[PDB]
Amino acid sequence: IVRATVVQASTVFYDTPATLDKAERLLSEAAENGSQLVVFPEAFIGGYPRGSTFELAIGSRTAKGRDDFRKYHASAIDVPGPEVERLALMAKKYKVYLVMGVIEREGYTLYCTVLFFDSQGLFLGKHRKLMPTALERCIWGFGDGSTIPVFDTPIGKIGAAICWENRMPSLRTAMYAKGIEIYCAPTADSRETWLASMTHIALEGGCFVLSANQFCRVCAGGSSIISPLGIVLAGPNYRGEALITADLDLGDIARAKFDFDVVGHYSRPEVFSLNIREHPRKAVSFKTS
Amino acid sequence: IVRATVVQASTVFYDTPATLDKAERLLSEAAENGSQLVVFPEAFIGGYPRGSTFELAIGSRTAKGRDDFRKYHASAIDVPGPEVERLALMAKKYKVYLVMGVIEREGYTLYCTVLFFDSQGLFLGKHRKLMPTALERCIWGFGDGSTIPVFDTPIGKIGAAICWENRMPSLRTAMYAKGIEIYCAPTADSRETWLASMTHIALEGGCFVLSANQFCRVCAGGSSIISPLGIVLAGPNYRGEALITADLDLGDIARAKFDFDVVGHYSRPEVFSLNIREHPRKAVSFKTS
Amino acid sequence: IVRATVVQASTVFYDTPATLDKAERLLSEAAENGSQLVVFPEAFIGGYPRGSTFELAIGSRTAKGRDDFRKYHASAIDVPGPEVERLALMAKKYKVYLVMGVIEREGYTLYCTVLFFDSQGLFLGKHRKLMPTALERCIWGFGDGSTIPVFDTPIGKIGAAICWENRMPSLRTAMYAKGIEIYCAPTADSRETWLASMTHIALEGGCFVLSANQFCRVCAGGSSIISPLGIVLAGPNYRGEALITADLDLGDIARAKFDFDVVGHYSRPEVFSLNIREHPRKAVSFKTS
Amino acid sequence: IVRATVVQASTVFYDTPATLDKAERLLSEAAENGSQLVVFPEAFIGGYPRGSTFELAIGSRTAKGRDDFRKYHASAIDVPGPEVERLALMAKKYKVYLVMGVIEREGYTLYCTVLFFDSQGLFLGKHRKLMPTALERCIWGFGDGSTIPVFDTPIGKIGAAICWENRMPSLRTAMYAKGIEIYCAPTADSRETWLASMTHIALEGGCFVLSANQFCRVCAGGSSIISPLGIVLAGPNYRGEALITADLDLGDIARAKFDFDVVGHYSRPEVFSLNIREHPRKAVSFKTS
Amino acid sequence: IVRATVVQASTVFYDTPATLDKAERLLSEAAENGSQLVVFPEAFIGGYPRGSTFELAIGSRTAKGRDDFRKYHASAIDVPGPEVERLALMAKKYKVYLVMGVIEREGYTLYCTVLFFDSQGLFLGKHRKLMPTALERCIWGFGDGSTIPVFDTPIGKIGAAICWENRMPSLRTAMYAKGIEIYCAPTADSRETWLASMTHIALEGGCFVLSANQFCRVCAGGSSIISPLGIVLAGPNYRGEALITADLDLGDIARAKFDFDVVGHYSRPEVFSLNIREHPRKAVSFKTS
Amino acid sequence: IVRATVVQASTVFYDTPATLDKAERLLSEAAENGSQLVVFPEAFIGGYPRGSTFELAIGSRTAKGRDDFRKYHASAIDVPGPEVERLALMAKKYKVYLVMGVIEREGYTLYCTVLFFDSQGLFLGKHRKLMPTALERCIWGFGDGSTIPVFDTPIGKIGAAICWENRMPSLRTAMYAKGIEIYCAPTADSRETWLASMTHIALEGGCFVLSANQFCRVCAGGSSIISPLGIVLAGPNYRGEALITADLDLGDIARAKFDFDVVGHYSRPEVFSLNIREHPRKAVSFKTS
Repeated sequence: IVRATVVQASTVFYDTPATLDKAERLLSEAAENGSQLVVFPEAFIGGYPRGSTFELAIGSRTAKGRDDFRKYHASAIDVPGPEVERLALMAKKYKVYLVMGVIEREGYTLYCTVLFFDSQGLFLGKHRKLMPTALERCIWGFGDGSTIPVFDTPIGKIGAAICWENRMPSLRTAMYAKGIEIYCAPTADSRETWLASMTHIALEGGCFVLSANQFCRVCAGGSSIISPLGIVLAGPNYRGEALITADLDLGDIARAKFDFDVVGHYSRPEVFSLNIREHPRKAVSFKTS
Repeated sequence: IVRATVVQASTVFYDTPATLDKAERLLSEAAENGSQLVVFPEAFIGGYPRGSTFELAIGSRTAKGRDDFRKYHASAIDVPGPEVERLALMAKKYKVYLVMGVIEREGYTLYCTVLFFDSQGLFLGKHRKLMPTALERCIWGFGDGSTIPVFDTPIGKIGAAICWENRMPSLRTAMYAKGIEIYCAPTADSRETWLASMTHIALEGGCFVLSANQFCRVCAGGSSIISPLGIVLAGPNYRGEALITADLDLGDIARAKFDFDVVGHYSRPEVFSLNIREHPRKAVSFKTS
Repeated sequence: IVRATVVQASTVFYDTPATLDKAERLLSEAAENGSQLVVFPEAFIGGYPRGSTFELAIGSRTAKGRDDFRKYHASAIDVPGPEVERLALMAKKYKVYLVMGVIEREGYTLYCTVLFFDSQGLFLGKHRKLMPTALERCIWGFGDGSTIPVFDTPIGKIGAAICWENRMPSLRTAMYAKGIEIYCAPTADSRETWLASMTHIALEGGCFVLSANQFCRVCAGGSSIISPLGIVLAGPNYRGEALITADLDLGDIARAKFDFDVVGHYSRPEVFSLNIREHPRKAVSFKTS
Repeated sequence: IVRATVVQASTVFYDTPATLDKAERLLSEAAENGSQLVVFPEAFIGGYPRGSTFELAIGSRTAKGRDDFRKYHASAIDVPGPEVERLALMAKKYKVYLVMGVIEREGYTLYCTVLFFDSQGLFLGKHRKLMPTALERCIWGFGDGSTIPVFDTPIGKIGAAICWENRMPSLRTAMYAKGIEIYCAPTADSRETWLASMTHIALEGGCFVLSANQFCRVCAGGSSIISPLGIVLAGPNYRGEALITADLDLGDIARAKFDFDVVGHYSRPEVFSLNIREHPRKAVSFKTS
Repeated sequence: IVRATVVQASTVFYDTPATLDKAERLLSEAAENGSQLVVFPEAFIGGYPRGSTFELAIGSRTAKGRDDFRKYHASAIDVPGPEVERLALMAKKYKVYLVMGVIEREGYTLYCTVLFFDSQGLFLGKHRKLMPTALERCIWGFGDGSTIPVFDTPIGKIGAAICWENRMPSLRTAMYAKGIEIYCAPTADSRETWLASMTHIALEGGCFVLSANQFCRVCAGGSSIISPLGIVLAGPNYRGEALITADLDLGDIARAKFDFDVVGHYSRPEVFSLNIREHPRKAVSFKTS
Repeated sequence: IVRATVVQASTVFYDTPATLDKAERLLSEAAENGSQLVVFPEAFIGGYPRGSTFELAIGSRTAKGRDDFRKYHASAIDVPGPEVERLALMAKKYKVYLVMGVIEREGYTLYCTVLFFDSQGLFLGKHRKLMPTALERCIWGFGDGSTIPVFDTPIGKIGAAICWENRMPSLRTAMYAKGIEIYCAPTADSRETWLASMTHIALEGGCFVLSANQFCRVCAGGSSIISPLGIVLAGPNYRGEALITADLDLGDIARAKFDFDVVGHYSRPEVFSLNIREHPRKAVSFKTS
């Protein structure tokens, strides 16, 4: 039996070493009640530009989109670097597992990735975003196949997905085949749609769906946590920003997969068959001796 | 622009020529307000045995399960036969499209299939059930791959699925690749779970999800109809049995697939790939000359 | 020795059977002076929405973007269909080679492709666009690798590329390895940049670069034709819309590849090496017997 | 923000310790206005024999080509030696970065290389020429793969290329993958061709293209400097020989890679892939103990 | 014991189907005295442009070099094609082994290759030239490593080399390690130098050196044949053009390798060691499925 | 410009302090005409036993081979000792460079080495023979790899080789990689073969080949000197024994390496590669402290 928390705070959107101590004080306030797993929302460190359009008509490209883009580009981080060593030292002080939604750069690009940290201050890996949704295609980049993680821990197996990757059927049945039972999912929207779209994943899976959204000033996001029977433990807190905690019974999965049981004993292999091509493909590959 | 109805009535569960005139009077009452498409619930003609256990412990097989099974077996139909000619003559009198959830027999077996009829009294085809859920495995049979239909009509393309086939990800992304925009789904359960599980399909698709459940005496089923933006047109009528009608705007799909757009321009073919084996496999195959 | 023409006219942007007779009267006026190859601009049949933004902020998705998208979606064509049979019958009447920049649909998507037709009314093939540039990612789709053509004719080998595919180095050195010497390139921009960017391709290649742009009311596009020595035959006509013709000496290529000579005898294979993966990848693949 | 200069002077073509004080007085005159980076043309120290043919018919080899070749061979330098110590002491006196186009010897051969020097009088490295163009194959040699530099400085990353290496697509997309943003390119030709061929590199890249050519008596070379938006800062000075200066805004690159963005987020790795073999290969390799 | 012939005739240098019947009448006149192996000189089919300079100063590139190059380019062949089928049918009529020095094209390039044919009309392979000498670098191309042949026959093992590949030490000790005992060597020069340079190869080897040169009007070439003891069988015929024949004793090799014996029992492997990298490297490599 | 001499005299074959004053009087007669470099033949001091067989059948070993071997063994020298101090004092009297072909002993063995002396009476080094030819294997020994010299002088770089080491290709391309331009080569044979075998080395190299042979009573050896263009300066003097002199133009090498140019810019490093293992290996190695 473990217990996990989600947060709902917002970033200051500029001056990225100043939005890193908010993470420290929230991590300490989430530490003082004996928690074990902390989930941060989407695009927490880099900042999520809401409402801005960058003045892109069809290819007009006015002068006041370029300066806006460089002011947004100068406030991103890069891995591994000085901004992940401090997070490793943050999670190294005591025992907690840490996920974090950051925005990284790689040679004048922007990838909306997510990070993973264990209780011993190691760096497990990262999961980039597969495809940005509608207008984020203009400013962000596409992830490859060699990124989808397993990340087995002594409290279970944890995975992640971002805003509208949870609507694909093929990515979810590729997560289910690796054995996910704690399924984190940050996002950046706030509708009645989202709770009804997460109840289906919590029923189709068997995993404790653990979402997180931010609250700024208005797009009042509501985070929650859902049992694998369809029972909301902690409700959709639209009432300001706060901390949300609940406990997780890991024996409520083998009693929940008695009815449905995806990629085992349903999902007839005699008619359906899937295959995922997972290659680290890169454009230019130097080879020396 | 079309308009479609669902019904919520129950069968008398025995004496199957007597439960066929209820269908006639409901079809006439659904005709008198200018409807165009009528959907009947799961296992309407054959009857759905609720609560019965047939006394199956592990293989004890007491004497009062066999007589119960033969009394249930003697009240099923077979296609094509005298019970589908009357339904073709029923839909042939005026202009309406007809789906129907029956229970067929094929050599001392039971298949929980669904039927399709056009406005001219023809027999389009049928869709058997892929896999029964938990206890229906004891009494019913498994469907093959060569059954999933397209069934293009001059009002659109209509498909179907049964109780817990709507939770598979692979079957839904096999329905989406054929171009479904009117997605009927009968069922035999009544929870808060079911409305939240259909909102996800109506959002992931772009299809007018049109469910149907029965009401008997208690398992008060609630049928509805959901827009492809996540807007319930007619609510979950738990208040007795009645008729439910709404209209369908077919221009609300090309404006709804601007955001998400499954198996087109999402669903990266460079990493994921699916293939469905659709063969008519049978055990014994006689060949003559 | 052949001679080829480019056009500079614009479409009426709506009611796509009405913009198809402008093509007929321009094709006849380009026929009456003994031409042999006619090139039409980018997005001629489907229409190129200039200046419109569809109101996409970050994911706000107001109501007046959806109706704008469906009014744009209802004015596209699909191949093969009734709109390419008329173009085949158009090019079948007399002897001319025909390229054409259309916009096709494939299941509520939009691909900005280009077509090819011979002198006998056959359908050679098509070349979809690899990646749309900045804001066209929101509304259009991505092409695959199994599309890049050779299309050998008895007047030479002709290829094509679209607006900002001509800036990639890898795609141009994949075109050069197949033996292109007549290199059509429609576009949708009008700067001093574009003439200086085509002179480099005409020098790096050895191919008669033959561009085409449209003129509407203002984005006064200028089409031209460039010798493989860097000598502009017909200038950048910014003076309204008109027809532009010149003749092509096919013996001015073997005398032009005496100096530079790309993928032969330059481009050291002992240090550089390229490989193109050209597979027809699709998401769902039905297989029967 | 840095500022850089190019020169346009010519050598005296013989007596190579006498053409080294012209470099001193030009370096001092370029020092007195607060410059930071000085670029010298192609083959400045060794001399570039223009118009001479050496009497090579097909292999006739008359007597008056051998004495001409030895008089040209006796006026070359060798690295490291007494001619680079004086250049290091020249750049060591004050703070300036120095590139220089020399001609080196290595055992009765001639390599047309280029040199690099920092502000502290160190020797960073050198970049030999990959392949000479047409007639220089008779007298010069070929470079290997283990020579292409990165050379990161505290004012950016600087690279180089020579006369007709800038027309290869593979070498430029091998320079782009290492992160070049100041792209020096000496040459030895003077056409209208060259400005139109450098505008394409400045647009395809994002780098401040900084060319240099010489002026002797006539082949009036014209050097320039081009912004990464396609805006010529200092024009093609055909009016005698002079000094040319401009300033460089390093924030005009992250605002310029918002549209195109080569080897990031364009250049689809799922279809194209490149690999460069970078080995120091030599004919005879002695090994001892 | 075999017997072999060399020829000394010249080509008409233009109209390449007319210089192919001279080969027929010489092949018949060499057939009528019971010969078994016929060797033709360097660049026999394509023609060897002697004395022409193409007006290449340093990169001036006057107009009367381009037309000269295209008139030379239009008189070359390509393998496999219609010009090697006739040579296979020529050698297929009776029993003779055939080598032939042609000039091939491969996409506006020129490779000075050599061909091989057996007694049954098959096509064994080809040997391109490794590096052209001084001025032929301007017009011809470089061969790769995956071309050096063995070509075992029932009369021995035959190899080949071209004009100044016979002066390299590494290529000859790569030929010796494969077991060459009949070593053909066409050329295009006529000095006292050449006989003294072939006596050394015939002594260092053990192979019957069998050279061939052409005679036109003056560069009076002289072909010969040398025993592996240093004994000229047929002298350097400077007296016009004619046929030259001699017989070959294959037992004069195992009695000749009693003294010297290269890559066996000399050539100390404890101090010297060689390795040849033999890879088929090409610039662009398409891969499909 | 230097000038060098070779001698052609013979030894008295016994009583080795008596054959050392012949060297003195020949060195003085070669001094009196202003020479600068004197070359002595193979096995001058120790004596070269011609025609003797030592009665070695297969291993019969008669008594009159042992006394013949000890009478030959008692007339050899050892380095460094009393016989090289007198030669150093001989070359120390005036300015001349001295090479000398001696026979040394090392613990009842015989090595056919060659010596080197400068103008100041120093001892530069020695070059033992790699492998004796046919019958000299019975009486002489094998040299190792750590012996091949460079020996740079202020008149150039001088090297050496002995009788049939000049036929190996690997040893000559190991001499060429160190920069030899004066290539001494004593021998002990007299054929027409030898002049034709040295013309190839003088052409393949660029070095003034300077051979020397002895004349006794008949094996009339003929020494010569060959320009690096293939022009014999002083002919093959078969007319008794005498002194042979000529002058050497060191500017006739950089004009001679314009055509061919071995281990530079020919000898493709991308396909061929050589490596020489140069270790001082000895059987028993005492180590103390």
